[PDB]
This record gives sequence, C-alpha cells and structure tokens, in this order.
Amino acid sequence: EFNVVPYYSWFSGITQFQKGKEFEFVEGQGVPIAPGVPATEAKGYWYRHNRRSFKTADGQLLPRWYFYYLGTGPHAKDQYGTDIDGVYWVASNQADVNTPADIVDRDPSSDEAIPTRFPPGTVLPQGYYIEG
Ligand SMILES: Nc1nc2c(ncn2[C@@H]2O[C@H](COP(=O)(O)O)[C@@H](O)[C@H]2O)c(=O)[nH]1
Repeated sequence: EFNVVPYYSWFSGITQFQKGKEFEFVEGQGVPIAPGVPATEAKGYWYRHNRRSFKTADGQLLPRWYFYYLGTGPHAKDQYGTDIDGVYWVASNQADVNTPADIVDRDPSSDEAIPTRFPPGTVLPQGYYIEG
C-alpha cells in the first residue's frame, strides 16, 4: 500500500508477475477504456509503483503500474514521451499530446476505480496481470 497518499488513478493497476519482462505497449495502444471518453483525450502514462516487502524468516514484491491522464498524477508536469524512469507514455493516434487531457481526477467516494480494459487488437504485455 501507500504511506503517503497517492494521486488516484481512474483505473485498476497492472501488476508484474514475471521478473525480466518489460512493461510496454504498441504505439497508439495502452490507454484503458472509460465510458464516454473521446479518443482525442486518450493520452497519458502508466506510473510504476515499486512495492517493497518486509523481511521474514521465510524466503520479492514486483511493481504495479497505474494509469494517469496527461497532465494529472505524480508526473502531471512532464512532457509526453520524455524518457523518465518508471513512466511509460501511451496515447491514441487521435490525441494531441501537446495539451493536457480535459479530465477531472477521481474520488472521493464519488467513484470506484474502473477495471482496466483495452480494445480488441491491443497487444498485452506478457508477464503482467491486469487487476480485476
Ligand atoms: N492505494 C492506492 N490506490 C490507488 C492508487 N492509484 C489509484 N488507485 C486505485 O487503486 C486501484 C488500483 O488497482 P488494483 O491494483 O488494486 O487492481 C485502482 O482502482 C486505482 O485507481 C495508488 O497510487 N495507491
């Protein structure tokens, strides 16, 4: 979990389960589906949450990525496509990534997270499990 309240994603996360696998999408893909969001607004980034486990006397928590619309979240000020560790930029081919998405943040208990879903044809990154 988080010990500093996070910016809340509209969407469920995507969790790595196989080490060694890269988090990626084909250009033009990787924006999760939300009812009524026009394709011109489908732009943003996946943000990596590095997780850390406590030591036991048993025997390791892999990252989980969350989506933020362009101009929101923890990297709200960074330019689209800029090489930044833990940030993976995604956008519909219909989006102009020079402008922030006209999309209001989520929460409080106005709205639960939308289960992450992608349109038919989307190449899913192997080794990752989409929450929900
Ligand atoms: N605790 C926590 N919840 C978040 C965060 N980002 C937004 N959320 C919500 O937590 C859920 C993440 O999906 P889940 O990984 O639990 O399947 C999403 O519904 C997401 O919007 C976060 O950074 N920390």
